[PDB]
Amino acid sequence: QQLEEDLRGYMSWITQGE
Amino acid sequence: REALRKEAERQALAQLEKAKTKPVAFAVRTNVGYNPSPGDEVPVQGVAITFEPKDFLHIKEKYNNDWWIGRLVKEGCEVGFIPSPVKLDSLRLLQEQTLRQNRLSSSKHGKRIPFFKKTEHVPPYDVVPSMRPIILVGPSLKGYEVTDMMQKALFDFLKHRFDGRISITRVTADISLAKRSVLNNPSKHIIIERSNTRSSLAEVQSEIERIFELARTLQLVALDADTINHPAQLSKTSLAPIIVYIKITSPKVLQRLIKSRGKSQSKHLNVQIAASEKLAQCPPEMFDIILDENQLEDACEHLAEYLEAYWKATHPPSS
Repeated sequence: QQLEEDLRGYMSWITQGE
Repeated sequence: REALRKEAERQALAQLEKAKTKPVAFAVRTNVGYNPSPGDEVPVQGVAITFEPKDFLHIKEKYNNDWWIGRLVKEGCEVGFIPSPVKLDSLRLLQEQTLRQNRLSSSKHGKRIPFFKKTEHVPPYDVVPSMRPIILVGPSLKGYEVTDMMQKALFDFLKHRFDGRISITRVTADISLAKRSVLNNPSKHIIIERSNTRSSLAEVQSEIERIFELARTLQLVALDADTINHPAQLSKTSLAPIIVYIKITSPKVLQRLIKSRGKSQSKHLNVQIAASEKLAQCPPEMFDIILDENQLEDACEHLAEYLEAYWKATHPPSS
């Protein structure tokens, strides 16, 4: 469950850096 | 006798008042601590600043050969008298002589300087930018997409969040070369070798000057320094950065993020994982702030809070 949440949060963070 | 000295103490207290509102002339980071005492002949009795090694001082003026006027860079701290390097040296010397005086002849010799050992002299103060430049490290290596994008998101956030109070600039020289001892005597450090260095020391020196100048009016300064992936790269410079560590605690998460970028990034998985591990091995005190939050908004809020506290420490209301 933490992996999944980390992935979702960090993937969003990456997109915002586009 | 004691009326002349009540008077010249009134001149000094007047100068101290006036210094509250002067601009910061320059800043230092100390290499020594100082505990004042009455015999130090402070120009106003009881108003010397106490400090520890590695503290930051903002200097308003050099009052005389023995004393500066300034403040510790800390909330609630006001201007006071700070001993000049000359004064610190004279007090240090008196402290060694007084030690010898108080020594017990039952004492034996000290542990010897081992023969031929070369030591660089460390001055009591190093001049540092008046605002510590903010440098981001992690989650992995710069120049790859996971790190570059995550870092970009944070500086984009800072640009708006501290608009009117911040400068964000790209550094064009490899600032890890800016070792205090090398910049202070460049001709003493000429090494003939084969290396992949991309910056000249002249270029590095221009960049350091540019950074100091950005900080002189006490705006926040953030640097996109692409050569800096680890705080040890700057610890022997006189930049005194605020090191912000973006920390992905789980390397399994980092691996999946790198893979999300596609084969052209994940073919470099190993180098990026190794860099992330190195940061995670670092004693935490080599970072000023650790952002281990998995949401951008949350990491941002934490960094902004830190930077608001740093703003308060650098901009007292009496300024």
